[PDB]
Amino acid sequence: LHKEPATLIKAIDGDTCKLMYKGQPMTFRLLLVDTPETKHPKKGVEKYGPEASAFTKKMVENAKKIEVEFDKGQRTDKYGRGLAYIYADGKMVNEALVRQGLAKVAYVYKPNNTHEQHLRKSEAQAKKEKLNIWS
Ligand SMILES: Cc1cn([C@H]2C[C@H](OP(=O)(O)O)[C@@H](COP(=O)(O)O)O2)c(=O)[nH]c1=O
Ligand SMILES: [Ca+2]
Repeated sequence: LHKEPATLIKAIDGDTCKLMYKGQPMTFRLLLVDTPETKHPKKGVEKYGPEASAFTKKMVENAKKIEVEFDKGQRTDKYGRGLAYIYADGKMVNEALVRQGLAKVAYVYKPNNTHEQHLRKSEAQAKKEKLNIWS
């Protein structure tokens, strides 16, 4: 996979944000993870939702460098959102959330699963430490 620079425009929630990519603003959704809902009335404001939003926000707003890394399959979902692994100063936001118990590994659609094993390994650690979502 190849990392590419992006510029933070606006953090939305734990797993969705707006970035300036290749000159154009675009919304991104983190690959292989799911942070709790804070919008959509059908899901409601789920537990740890606000926590996940704050974690992501802090991490991306304080970063000197943000990079996007598309996987090997489709790069956007049905809603026109870019699907990527996002790095804040070299640290993957996707993994950071999972390791903290702020997100679950989900939506594993191949072949967009290059980092699946890595994220699962972190999820198991968060689980055995009964962190947040796993408490
Ligand atoms: C992470 C991811 C989400 N999605 C879809 C699945 C869900 O569709 P539905 O809206 O049909 O449930 C939605 C989950 O994202 P949200 O967690 O932002 O809702 O976006 C993909 O299609 N591919 C992906 O890789
Ligand atoms: Ca979500």
